[PDB]
Amino acid sequence: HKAEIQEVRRFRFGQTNNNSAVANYDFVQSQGESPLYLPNADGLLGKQPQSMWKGLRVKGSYDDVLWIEEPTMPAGYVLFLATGGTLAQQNLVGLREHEDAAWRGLRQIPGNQTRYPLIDSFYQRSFGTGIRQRGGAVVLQIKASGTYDIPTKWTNGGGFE
Amino acid sequence: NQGGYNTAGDIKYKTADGVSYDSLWNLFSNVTDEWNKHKSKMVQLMTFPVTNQTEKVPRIGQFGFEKASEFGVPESKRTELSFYQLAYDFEDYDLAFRYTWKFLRDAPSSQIKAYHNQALQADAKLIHRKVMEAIFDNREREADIEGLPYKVYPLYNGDNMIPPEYNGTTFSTGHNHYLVSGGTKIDSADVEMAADHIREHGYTEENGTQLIAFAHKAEIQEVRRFRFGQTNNNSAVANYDFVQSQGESPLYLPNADGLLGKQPQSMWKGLRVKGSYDDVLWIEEPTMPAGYVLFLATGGTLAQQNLVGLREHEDAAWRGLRQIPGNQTRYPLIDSFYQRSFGTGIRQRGGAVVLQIKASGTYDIPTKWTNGGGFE
Amino acid sequence: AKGVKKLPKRKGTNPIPRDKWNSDDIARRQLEQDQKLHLTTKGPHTGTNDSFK
Amino acid sequence: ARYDKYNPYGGGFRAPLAADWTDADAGKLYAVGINNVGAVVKGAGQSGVAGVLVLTKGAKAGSIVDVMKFGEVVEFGPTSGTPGTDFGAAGTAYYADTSTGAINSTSGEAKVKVGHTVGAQRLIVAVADGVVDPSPA
Repeated sequence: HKAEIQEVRRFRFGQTNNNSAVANYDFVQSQGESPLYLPNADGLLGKQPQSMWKGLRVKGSYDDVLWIEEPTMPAGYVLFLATGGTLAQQNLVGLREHEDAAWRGLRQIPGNQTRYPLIDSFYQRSFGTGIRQRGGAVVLQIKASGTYDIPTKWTNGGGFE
Repeated sequence: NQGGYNTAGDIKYKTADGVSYDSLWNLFSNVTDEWNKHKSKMVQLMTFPVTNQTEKVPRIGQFGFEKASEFGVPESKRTELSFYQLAYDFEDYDLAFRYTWKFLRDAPSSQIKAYHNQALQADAKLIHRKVMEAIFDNREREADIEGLPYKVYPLYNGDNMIPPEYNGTTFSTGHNHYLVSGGTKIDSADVEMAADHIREHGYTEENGTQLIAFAHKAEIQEVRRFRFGQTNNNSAVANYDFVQSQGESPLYLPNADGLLGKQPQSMWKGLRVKGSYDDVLWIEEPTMPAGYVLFLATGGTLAQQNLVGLREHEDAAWRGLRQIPGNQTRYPLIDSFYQRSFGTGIRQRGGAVVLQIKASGTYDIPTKWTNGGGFE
Repeated sequence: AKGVKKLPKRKGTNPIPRDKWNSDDIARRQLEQDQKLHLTTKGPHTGTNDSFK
Repeated sequence: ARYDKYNPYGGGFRAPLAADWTDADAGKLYAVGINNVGAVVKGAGQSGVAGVLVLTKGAKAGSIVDVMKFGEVVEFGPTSGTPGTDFGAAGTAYYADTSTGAINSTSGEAKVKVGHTVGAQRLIVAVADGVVDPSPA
C-alpha cells in the first residue's frame, strides 16, 4: 500500500530509516518514474529496474525486490512473493474446481418457483484454494508489538465479498 | 473609466501643429492588447463548448454470494440505481456608446472605429474573468434549465457531494480541493499534498494524464530550490526534486553530475515550462495572483476535455458578441449597445486543485476573481 | 542503454543565466507593437508650438 | 423488512386489507389479524394474530395482500426502527404486541411469538397459535 511505498522509496545506502535501522541497500527507481539528480556522471552501478512487470507498474527496486503499488493491499501489510526461475514456474495458489466440466464455471440453475405468482433463478459456483509452495511468499505486518493479525477483509468465514 | 455622452468639446482639435486628430485615432483602429491575446489563449486551453446543458452521473449498488447447502435455497439479491447531476450557468452582459448630434456631425470617423475595437477587446477580458471565477470562486450557484432548478458547481468545496469510489478508495462528504498551505511560504509537502488530491480521483500518469501547476513567479522561486531529502520552508523535507526543463540555462543546475531519467519539455501549449516536481510541470502564469497555485489535470482518458464548460444560447441569433440598434435614434441624442451572453460551470470537480499560501484560517477567493466584484 | 544523462558543465567562459518568463514574452511583444504608435509630422515649421514640451 | 421465502400453498394466504396502509409503513413488518368482516387489521382481530405483513409501497383498503405464516423475511428489524438502517439482534425470538401489531424482541405473557432471527437481518417467520402465556402465575 502507498503508505509503506512512500517510506521504502526514501531508503538510501548507509543512511538511517524509521526505527534507527541503517539501509544495507538504496531504493533505485524504475524508468518512467519522475527524474532524480545523481552525485556522479555514471550515477548508477548495476542495471536500473524495469518499468512494468506482468502488466503492473513498478515503482523501483530495493535488495533486487521489485516494489509495486497494489491498491487491493490493506494498509499495514506487505506481500513478498517469488516468481519465475527453476522453482516458482507455477503460481502461488492452486484453484481447485470440480472434475466434471458440467460442474465447472459460473452456472445458472432454473429455480423451483416457475411462472406465477412467484419466479426463482439461481447462480452457483464451486471451487477452492490451497498453497503447495509454503516458502514461496512472506506476509509482513507493520505493527509495534505482539502476534500477526489477519486482515479483516480476508478472514476465512468473515464474508463473501 | 471616463464614461458619459460623447459631446462637442470632447473633440479637442481638427489639427495641432500640423497633426490631425483623425490620424491619431486611426492608429488605434486595429490594435490588440498583448495581454488580451494571452487571456484569450488561456480561455482557449481551459474551456470546452457546452453541447448538453445538464449532466447526470448514475451508479448501481452491489451484492455478494452465499455459502451453499444440501437441502435449502439462497437468500435473494436486489440492487438499486442513484445519480448526481450538474448544470452550466448562463448570464447576459451589456455595454453602450452614446453621442450627441453635434458630436456625430463634427467627430472623426476613426474615433468610432477605435471605440468599436475597444468594445471587442472588453469582450475578451470579460470571458477570461468569468472562466477564472468558475475555478477560483469556491461557492455553488443555481441555474434554471427548462424551469427546473439545478446546482452549478466549482471544484470539490467541502459540500455533501461524495466523490466516486476509485481503486477501492471510498471518499466521505466534506471532500475539498480549495486548500490552505498552513505556512507563509510554499512547502514541498504542500505541492505533494495538492498533486495527490488530484491523483486520488483517477487523473493519473497511468490514465495518461499530465498535471500542470500554474503559479506566480514568487512561488516558482521557492519551488525551483526543492532538493531530494533536503529541508525547505516550514521544516518540510522534499520527497522528490525540481528538475529544470530542457531550455533552462546550465548555470541553474544544482551541485549534481548526472540525471536519472529525462529533463521536462521546454514548452507546453506555447507557454514556457520552468521544470517539474513530482512529475507536475510548473508554468509561470502572467495572470495568476501572488499567493495562489492552480494544479490542473490534462490529456488522459479522464481530463481529455478541458476543465470549464462555456454555455451559450441554443439559438445562433443569441450567440457571439452582438450589436443592438439603441433607442435614442438620430437627434438630439444617439445610442447603441453591445451584448454578450454566456456562462460557466465545472463537470470534472476533482480534475484541479487551488492551493493558497497563507499561515492560518480558511480559503480566500482572489479579489480579482470574486463573483460580483466587477467585470474586467 | 543506460538510464543516466550526463549533466552539462562550465567551459571556461559561461553565458550569463537570465530567466525567461511568460510575462516577459508578453511585455516584449507589447513593446514591439507600441513601437508603431508614432506619426511623422511637419516640424517646428508650422507657426505654432503647442505640441512641443 | 422484505419477503425472501414465501410459499403460496399453506405458508401464507390472500386477504383484503381493512384500511389504507400509508407509505410511512412501506418496508415495515407488522403482525396482523382478521376483523369480523373478513379483512386484515394490525394486531389481533377476532382471529387472534393470524400472520405478519410487509408492503413495499402503500396500499388502499379492499386491495389484496399476501399475509405470511411460515417463511423468511430479510432486511429485518423491529417495527419501531427505520427500515433498511435498523436491524434485529442475531439469534433471538421476536414477539408481536397484539394491540398494535408491533414486533420487537421483548417477550411478554399476552404477546404472540412471530419467529426468530438467523443473523441480524434474516427473520424465520413461524407464527404461534396463541399468546406466550394464557395463565400467568
